[PDB]
Amino acid sequence: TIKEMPQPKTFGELKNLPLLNTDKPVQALMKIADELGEIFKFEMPGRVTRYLSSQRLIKEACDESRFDKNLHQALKEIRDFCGDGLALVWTHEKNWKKAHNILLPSFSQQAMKGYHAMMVDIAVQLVQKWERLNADEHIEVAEDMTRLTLDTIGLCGFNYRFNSFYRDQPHPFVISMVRALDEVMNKLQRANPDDPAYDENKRQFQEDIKVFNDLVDKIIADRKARGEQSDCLLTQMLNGKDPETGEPLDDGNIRDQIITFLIAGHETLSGLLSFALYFLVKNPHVLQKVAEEAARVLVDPVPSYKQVKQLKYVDMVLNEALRLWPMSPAFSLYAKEDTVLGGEYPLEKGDEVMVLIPQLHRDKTVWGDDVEEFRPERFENPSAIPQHAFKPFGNGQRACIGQQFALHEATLVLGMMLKHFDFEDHTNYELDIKEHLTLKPEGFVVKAKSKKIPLGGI
Amino acid sequence: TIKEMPQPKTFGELKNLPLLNTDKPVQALMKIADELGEIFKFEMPGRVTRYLSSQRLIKEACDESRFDKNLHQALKEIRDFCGDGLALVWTHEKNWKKAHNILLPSFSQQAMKGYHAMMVDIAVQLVQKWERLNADEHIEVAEDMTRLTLDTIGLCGFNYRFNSFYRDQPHPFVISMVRALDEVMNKLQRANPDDPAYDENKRQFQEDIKVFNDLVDKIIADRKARGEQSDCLLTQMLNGKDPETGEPLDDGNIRDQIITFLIAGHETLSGLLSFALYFLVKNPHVLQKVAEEAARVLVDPVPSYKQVKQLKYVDMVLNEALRLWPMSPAFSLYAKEDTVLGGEYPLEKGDEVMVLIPQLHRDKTVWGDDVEEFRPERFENPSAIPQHAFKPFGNGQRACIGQQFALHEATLVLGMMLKHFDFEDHTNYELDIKEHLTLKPEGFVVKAKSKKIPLGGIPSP
Ligand code: HEM
Ligand code: HEM
Repeated sequence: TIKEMPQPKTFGELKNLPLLNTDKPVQALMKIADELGEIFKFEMPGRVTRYLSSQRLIKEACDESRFDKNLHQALKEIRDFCGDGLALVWTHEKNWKKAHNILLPSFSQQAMKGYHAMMVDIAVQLVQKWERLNADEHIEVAEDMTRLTLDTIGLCGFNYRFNSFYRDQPHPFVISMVRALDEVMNKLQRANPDDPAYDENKRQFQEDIKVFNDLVDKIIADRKARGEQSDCLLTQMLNGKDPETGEPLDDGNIRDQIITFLIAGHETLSGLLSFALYFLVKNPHVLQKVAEEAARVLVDPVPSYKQVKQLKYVDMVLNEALRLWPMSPAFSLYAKEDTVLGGEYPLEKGDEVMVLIPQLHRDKTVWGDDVEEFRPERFENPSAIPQHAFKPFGNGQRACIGQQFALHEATLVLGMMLKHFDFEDHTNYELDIKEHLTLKPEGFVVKAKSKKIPLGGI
Repeated sequence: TIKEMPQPKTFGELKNLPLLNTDKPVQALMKIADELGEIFKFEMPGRVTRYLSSQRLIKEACDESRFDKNLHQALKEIRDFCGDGLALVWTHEKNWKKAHNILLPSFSQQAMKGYHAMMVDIAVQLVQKWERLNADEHIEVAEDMTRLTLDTIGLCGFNYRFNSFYRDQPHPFVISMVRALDEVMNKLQRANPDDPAYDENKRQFQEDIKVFNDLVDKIIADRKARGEQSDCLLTQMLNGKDPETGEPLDDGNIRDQIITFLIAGHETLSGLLSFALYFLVKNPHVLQKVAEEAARVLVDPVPSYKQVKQLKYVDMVLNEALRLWPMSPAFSLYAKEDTVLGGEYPLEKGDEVMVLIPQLHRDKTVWGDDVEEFRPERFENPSAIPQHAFKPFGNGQRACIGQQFALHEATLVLGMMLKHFDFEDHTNYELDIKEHLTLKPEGFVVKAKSKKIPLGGIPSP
């Protein structure tokens, strides 16, 4: 038969694998999408998927009656150290429904008002650290952003202080996480994954796993020393039952959820803050306008929940940064039944289809011709944006459970940053997106001149 | 009645050296003083000195008309990396008078009121660090005190942020300083100092010196980026003239003073704070009384200058810690002319005599029979203390120029510590005084339970 979809160059038994022989496979796939079109087939030894890049097809892919969430190989390999976490379970397994019903109350607006204080604590830590630098000292943006987001997720969801700011080096948990992610990404490119030559790598992987487990233990132990304090994730994990089955999460599942949320609740958020600061220093008029909104809204020494909710331009800037470079850049789906996507591409039952979020966010037929320009004003009227054209947090019931958490924290931190400092791109930094499955700017450095605004104690 | 001076066992060409083959030489000399008496002679290859331990002889040694400050071998070896600092120059030389007249205004009571804000800044940093610990986490006392004192001396005297709290490891300057000081202390005890086996050590020494110089440069550079701000010691060093000779300090002398003050204004102070906290956790009733006085006086979120000056019991505790274990434990003097010490020991022109401060502070004929007891109340009436019986900061013109600085900083920090926390000796720590020329407790760890008292803000301009 005649195929209906384009497909890039195959290399024999290696299929399309040699096309991802880079450190930036997501950007390589973005280039392939630029070449072939909205949808194209991609074959690797043992698996076949179809990459979607246009709103026309993705709005049908998000129809939960026709497609459901699939665990692409990256997630299946993350399961080795995250277990059956909330993000690594099929939508139809008991683990997902149980954990979802148990953990969803932890992200209500009341829990947001609760986490606000600790978020402000870590934000104050970051601002003070930047204030206490000497002259002619720069800021390693990604590093301090990871410090802040890790401390925040820890303190807010587990009442545990990582104290990343009291370390001149990255936290060991962060380093082990990055090593594990790099190992997963490399394992995805191995023709013969059971080759003995990879044994060394595998061994190192286990060491990283050890680190993770150790941290979990301490967190659990620390709880037993303090007790139930905030209505955090840990309280609901330990003392929480399913309103349907009446069962609480077992101990192994609790450990899995702990590692999963620790990893998820800080890496992508770090990427978001770094990208936002990059675009702000690269568009001076937007920088000035957001600084004006920050100085206008944030009037108290410490910002309040309502003040963060009134930072509309900060939210628009964050959403535009999410648009241009979604930190979690893709998600996979499978067809529940045979269907015809877009009325032009037939799909069988169980076929794999992956959404290339940056190319969806660059669909000119929906966004315009200025897709590559950082213009947050395009989020002025939220209803003017067509359906399913902006999907940085997933879709449907399997969407990011901490979307409100992440947006609130990032808004607060960026507001305080632009209130208390004025930033300078002292190097003319050329963007370089490093990939550990997720995207993050590497080498981004700026200088900050304090606006000398007092930061009191509350 | 001319007596013959005692002397411990001699070992041939090594003289009394084999008695000091320890890492705690000051404590060994204290034991020798307990055995032999008020005065005893001590010979090392190439040098001879006489150790004094009684108020009767030390009050004559502090007679500036008969004796002047001598640079003992420890200071001559410190000069290798501190240069001709204020503490390392003879009293009669032009360098000391010039540098003294230039730098003395930096320690007036007005300059203290100025430094108070930055002191409170670093103190808030320390308290915040301790509040943010998890349960079942102990406190490395000496490490955090060194953090605080280094950050404070930097911020106050050079407007430079070391940010010792943003490092889980000791600052590299502190590590190089401790290694150089241990090298001086060990070099003073080496039978064969030119033996090839020690060559490596010497090499390491030089590397440390590099570090020092590098830091100095940064400080200078940082000033040129900011300008004359807090009118610190650096302002007086660079833009300061002698009210007598009209000369400003040259550049090499400025670097020497920078390194000298950076080391002096924090090492001994770290030791003082560590010792005081030790004595407080080992005498719970004194701890409670000082905590109560702290809660009475410090009522604002951040303490003020007057509030620090109203903490008399904290000052008495600091002074008792200074008495029992003076962080700088000795100083040397030489006889201007031939004289008769105590009416019993003849001294020639230029003979060396060193004051053993801990034994002076343990002279029962002046302090009582409880010299070994931690009783700060003995500093209630300051006029009740006899003359020349308490010399933790030196004597005469060559006394500690930053004594007010050290006492104010230590009082403020200890007051805030005892206001915001309750301490627990969770290990029943057995005292161990580590010596790198200075004295400081090593291995001291405690736990802190917060009283959950709020802390205020600071502008940080
Ligand atoms: C800018 C920041 C973030 C971005 C772009 C992002 C993106 C995403 C995406 C695309 C998914 C869906 C993956 C899929 O369907 O295969 C997802 C799910 C998820 N996110 Fe995030 N996320 C962010 C921050 C966070 C934070 C702060 C948390 C904190 C708890 C979090 C926790 C989760 C979890 C647990 C899931 C899986 C939930 C489920 O499937 O039931 N994420 N996120
Ligand atoms: C508990 C803390 C301290 C103790 C026990 C202490 C002890 C001493 C002693 C015993 C001397 C006399 C040395 C001798 O006569 O050979 C001295 C001198 C000196 N100290 Fe301190 N000190 C302390 C803190 C400080 C501080 C905070 C500074 C800040 C600058 C400082 C700087 C100096 C200087 C420059 C001299 C030499 C002054 C001169 O000779 O004109 N010290 N100190």
